[PDB]
Amino acid sequence: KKNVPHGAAHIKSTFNNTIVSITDPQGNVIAWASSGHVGFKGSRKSTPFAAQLAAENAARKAQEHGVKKVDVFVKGPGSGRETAIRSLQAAGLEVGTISDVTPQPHNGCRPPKRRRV
RNA sequence: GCUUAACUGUGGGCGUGCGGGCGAUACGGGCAGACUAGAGUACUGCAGGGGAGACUGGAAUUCCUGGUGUAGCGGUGGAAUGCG
Repeated sequence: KKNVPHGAAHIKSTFNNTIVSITDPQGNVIAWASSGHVGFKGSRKSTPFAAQLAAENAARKAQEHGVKKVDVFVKGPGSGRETAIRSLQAAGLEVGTISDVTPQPHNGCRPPKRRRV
């Protein structure tokens, strides 16, 4: 295989789930673990417990590829931001730095309209 | 006065008007005007997302291109449509 000394916790933290993609500094997701990856789907995909489970599974894969030092790259808001953060902290990946990597269309494109249920 | 009354006669006021002559010049108005407070013009600056026209930007989205890289992603109160 290979070893990644420093990783990046690219957390696609959708309210649906926190896809914790660990990425080498090159910019390649060496592995990822989401709520479904642990086994959480539907509402359980969006439960806070799924967040630390996904983060911990990703960090276990990180150790499996010898990853210890990771800076945290959290995407948009979801379920279990700080939860996945201290999961990664408690799973062999120290926090390093936290960065809210969220897209900012500064009054740009048009989305769908809305939901009323 | 009609027996009274109803009713009729008599004369007034009334018929508010119009027309003609005569008057007034406060006001309207007409004429001749005049004045700048009104209005309109200049000078000098002040606010600018007032508009129009021509040029440019990248966020961002999606798609497309090359990767790494997974069996999940998104879906909802949950689902199942949808895809991998």
